[PDB]
Amino acid sequence: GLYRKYIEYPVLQKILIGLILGAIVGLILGHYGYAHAVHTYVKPFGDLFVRLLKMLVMPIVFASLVVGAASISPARLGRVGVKIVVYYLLTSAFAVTLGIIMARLFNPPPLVHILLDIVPTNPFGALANGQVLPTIFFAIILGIAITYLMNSENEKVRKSAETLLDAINGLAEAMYKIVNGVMQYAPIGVFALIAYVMAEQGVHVVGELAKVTAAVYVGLTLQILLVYFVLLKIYGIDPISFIKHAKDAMLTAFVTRSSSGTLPVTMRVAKEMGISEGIYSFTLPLGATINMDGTALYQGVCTFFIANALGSHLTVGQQLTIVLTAVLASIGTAGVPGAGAIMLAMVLHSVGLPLTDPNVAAAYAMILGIDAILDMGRTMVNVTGDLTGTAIVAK
Repeated sequence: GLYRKYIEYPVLQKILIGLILGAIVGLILGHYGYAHAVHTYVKPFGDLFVRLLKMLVMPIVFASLVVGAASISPARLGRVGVKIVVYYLLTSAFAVTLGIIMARLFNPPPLVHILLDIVPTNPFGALANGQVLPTIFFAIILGIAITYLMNSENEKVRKSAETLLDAINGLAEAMYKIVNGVMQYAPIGVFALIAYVMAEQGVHVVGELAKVTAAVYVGLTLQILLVYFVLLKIYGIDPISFIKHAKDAMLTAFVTRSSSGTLPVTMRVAKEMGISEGIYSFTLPLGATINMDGTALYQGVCTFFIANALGSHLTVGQQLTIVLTAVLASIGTAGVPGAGAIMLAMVLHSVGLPLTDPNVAAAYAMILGIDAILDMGRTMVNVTGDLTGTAIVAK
């Protein structure tokens, strides 16, 4: 009987309630100790929530995009596709610079093979692995191809092509339903996921990591205010009215680390925003993973912090390449929870700073201990930027 009441409670309110209690609970153990106990008996629940969010990304990014690409004419897709990718590149070019500026203000493979990897040598192999970006390419290519079949004069081809789209569309609908199911468990997951971090971050609240959080989070505010809002004003969409509609998406996106997990509610927001279907149904699932604004800002500051942690000095040009390559090296894969920590890992690997070195591990471990809330904000801009991009693309 109680379970029925729990589910009937609005999901977003549960999401916030779990967050507040978890942070309060975690900070209590920060002073009472038992940081090991929470990491043992509480964190696994958070890990399960993270695992669930990671699961959603691959089926959604494939099935949703195939439906989205195949649901509109290829000509319109090209117009929208070019517009949306250009939008992210501009904003990411802003986020990458914005993070570098905030990094110093607070002071806490070649290009081609990266591009060639957009074309999977085995589409099934791409799906089997977590290679989100090439899976997007195959999805759109498959989606566009289906439309050409649906217009084919051959009756058998049209019927067979239609059935394939329906099967994939059913998968896309099912995953959205699974997302709603996951969101019901999110309040339990979020509470545990934030309780652990706030337990062993209960100390150092005003340390260097605090400035790292300040550099990022205030960086997010500027990202929203100085990039999204200005862009919305330039295109004639009242940012205040827009963000009012996006309140549900931002909060669900903010607390739930995954942009994909908040995708169905993000689509719901777009519908209420008046954006024509077939534009938000495609850009948003793409945006959940292709968006680079949050990760670039995250790496701009966090990477700078690591450099100082090892007593190194990064000139602006050198730092620009480090963060820019990380962004380029992960044009996708931005929808998984805790992307920054995972994405920062290879940045250290790319440089001669393997995790084997205790100093690198120690400095990185400190970042990992804070990634829980640092990445929480990251999804806020990531799921706000794609909302902006969807709005701007919709004109």
